Amino acid sequence: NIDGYFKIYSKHTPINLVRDLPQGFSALEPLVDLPIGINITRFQTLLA
Amino acid sequence: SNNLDSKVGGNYNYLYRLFRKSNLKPFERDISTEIYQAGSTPCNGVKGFNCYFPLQSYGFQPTYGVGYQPYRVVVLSFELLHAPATVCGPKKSTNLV
Amino acid sequence: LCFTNVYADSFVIRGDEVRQIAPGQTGTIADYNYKLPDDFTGCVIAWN
Amino acid sequence: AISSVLNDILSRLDKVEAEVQIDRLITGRLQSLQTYVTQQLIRAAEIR
Amino acid sequence: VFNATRFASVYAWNRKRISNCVADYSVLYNSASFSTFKCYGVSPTKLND
Amino acid sequence: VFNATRFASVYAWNRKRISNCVADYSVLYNSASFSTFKCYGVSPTKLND
Ligand SMILES: *[C@@H]1O[C@H](CO)[C@@H](O)[C@H](O)[C@H]1NC(C)=O
Ligand SMILES: *[C@@H]1O[C@H](CO)[C@@H](O)[C@H](O)[C@H]1NC(C)=O
Repeated sequence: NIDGYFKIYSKHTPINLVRDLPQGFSALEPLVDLPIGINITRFQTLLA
Repeated sequence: SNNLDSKVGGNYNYLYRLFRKSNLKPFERDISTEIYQAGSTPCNGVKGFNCYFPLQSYGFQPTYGVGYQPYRVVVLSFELLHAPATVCGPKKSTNLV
Repeated sequence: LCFTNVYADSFVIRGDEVRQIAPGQTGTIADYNYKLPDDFTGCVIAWN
Repeated sequence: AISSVLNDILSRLDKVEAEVQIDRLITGRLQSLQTYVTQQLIRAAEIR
Repeated sequence: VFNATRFASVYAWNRKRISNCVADYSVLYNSASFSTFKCYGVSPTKLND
Repeated sequence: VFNATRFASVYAWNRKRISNCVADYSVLYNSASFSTFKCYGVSPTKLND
């Protein structure tokens, strides 16, 4: 969140790893930017 | 905007803020009415000695002098020449070569 | 001081537009109307 | 100045609000040449 | 933005977002109704360009 | 000034000058003795600094 603009960047890559976070390199592309103007102090996810 | 907004009793519906823990950041909004503690004392409830309501109004009346009178303001803020443009002035495009 | 060639230019306007007389401006007085040269040397005298 | 890009000064400001910026760029840039040309002369002595 | 019947209070200053449209700023700049029109990173004349 | 034994009639209001001294408001704005203190061109909080 910058000055009211919340911004999302993302990546999806294939992998083949059993347990930890895959060591290596790649970059996230900017996906979307939204003018939301809200305060964000804290966050949570959404399972299904 | 005196002839638009002013009333001979005072248009008391306009509030400003008199107090704040700190100087707010550029383009920050602060919706609050929690009592300002001017004394060293903590101060609960709606009012208290040296405990000030953090807002006060303007009394806007046409019978005041210039400078007192209500002004409307718009601040047009924009960012430029660095990203995909979504607003333009009335210049027509030409062909491209 | 002394002056080479001195010209008084006289007219009447709405007082709101006195600011248009400043040396490089663009309201209709300064536009289609009385335009100053950008390096204008001189004085503007105005009264109600 | 408001930018490093001379055309992004010129295509945003008029002929005189720009000067107050453009003169800064002319000043700093010219000092950047005077510094380079001084180093190149002092260097030219080492090579000479 | 300029004729809307009630404005907000400053402590709760309204923000409106503008996008995907054409902007004739000569409308704002020409009207005598405005006392002050001071621009802090563009000349007022350049807004239409 | 605040603690004077007698105060003036407003038709003949006293106008006293103050100088050569330090303006400590701590026993003043922070003090119970007044049902109004309003400042009009400073924050009362700033009167020390
Ligand atoms: C938003 O408010 C929360 C909760 O009061 C606070 O922790 C956080 O610092 C605030 N951030 C901003 C920038 O307002
Ligand atoms: C007035 O002076 C007395 C001491 O003489 C002090 O106790 C009191 O707090 C003072 N009151 C004010 C309003 O300054």
